[PDB]
Amino acid sequence: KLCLVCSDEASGCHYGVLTCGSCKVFFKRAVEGQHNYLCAGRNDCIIDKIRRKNCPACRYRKCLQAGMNL
Amino acid sequence: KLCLVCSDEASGCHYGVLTCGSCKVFFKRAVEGQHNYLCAGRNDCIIDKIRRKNCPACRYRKCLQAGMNL
DNA sequence: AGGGTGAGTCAGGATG
DNA sequence: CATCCTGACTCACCCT
Ligand SMILES: [Zn+2]
Ligand SMILES: [Zn+2]
Ligand SMILES: [Zn+2]
Ligand SMILES: [Zn+2]
Repeated sequence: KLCLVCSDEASGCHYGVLTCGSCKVFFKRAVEGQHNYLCAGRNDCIIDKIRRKNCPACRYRKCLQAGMNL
Repeated sequence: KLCLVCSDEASGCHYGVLTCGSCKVFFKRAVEGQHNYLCAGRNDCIIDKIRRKNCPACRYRKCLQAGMNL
């Protein structure tokens, strides 16, 4: 069972998609919050257990593309 | 520790009252749907883990008497 | 990051 | 067969 966003240990199927606890709370905070997410690279960053902190923009984009939805 | 409605092991404070999980959802289904239950005894049926299924009418009365409420 | 509680779903048993 | 009632499982939100 791996998080379809960051490949960390999946806890269940949250907001329609198999994901870990951190990606669950990240996504909800991203949808509802006011954030200024901008990628410092090419909108194609590697998202894994460590790197996921680096680019919220690409993390959020991957959540959306994997089909996450409130 | 014990459900105030059927004396089974309580799982938490549900709808205002210390109850087991099954009495929790029993009550929720009784207050939203119809609760036109008939007791086949004398309205004092024994409600315990083994017998709580026999008399929804007496089970529902014990939920109300214990103070359960949405 | 995790406990507490509400709510949806599913399957199984009893019933018709 | 189908329908109804039950309770365990899973996930939601809220607060710490
Ligand atoms: Zn993740
Ligand atoms: Zn990026
Ligand atoms: Zn109970
Ligand atoms: Zn009764």
